[PDB]
Amino acid sequence: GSGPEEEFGMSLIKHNSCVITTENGKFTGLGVYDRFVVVPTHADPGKEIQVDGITTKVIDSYDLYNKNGIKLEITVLKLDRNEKFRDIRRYIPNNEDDYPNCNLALLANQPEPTIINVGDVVSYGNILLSGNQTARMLKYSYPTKSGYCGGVLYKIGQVLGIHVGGNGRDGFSAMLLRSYFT
Ligand SMILES: Oc1cc(-c2ccccc2)nc2ccccc12
Repeated sequence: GSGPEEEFGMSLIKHNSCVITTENGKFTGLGVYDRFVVVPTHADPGKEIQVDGITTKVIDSYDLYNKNGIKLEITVLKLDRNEKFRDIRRYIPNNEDDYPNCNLALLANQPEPTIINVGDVVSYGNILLSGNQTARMLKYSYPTKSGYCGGVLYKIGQVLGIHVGGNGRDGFSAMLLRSYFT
């Protein structure tokens, strides 16, 4: 920027993100409201986790699912925090959409907080090996790494997804909708 779309991302990292450590590694977490943090399901959190290096007891844990009952691959954790997150629910869209020129906000496994321009983002159907109960993720062409896991997909005034997967060429985010949190 620097740059309203970087300032936005940087402030989001600063005030709402954390590094969640589990037996599976380090993931970026996003505090949404109250003491709820969203983290990739693959982090596979125990009864206790580490938040920015500090052992925290997870009270409740909720796997998120779409309209057709397919797991999003993000889970919501109720933490033992101080403390309360500034409610960012208003930046989360209500419905699916495609989004031109998005960024990715990364904290975990990075030297310092990082903003990556991932380019244009399109919804893409999950590929199913059984049935036709569809699910979408937000896809982008960018060689993402497994260390980006948990990263926040955003644009100014919009918190759009959580980075959860990739194949070397494309990255994929779990599509965030406000109704998952209200
Ligand atoms: O963005 C990602 C990319 C890859 C990945 C997979 C195969 C080759 C190169 C990179 N693997 C990932 C694993 C977990 C979370 C995110 C990931």
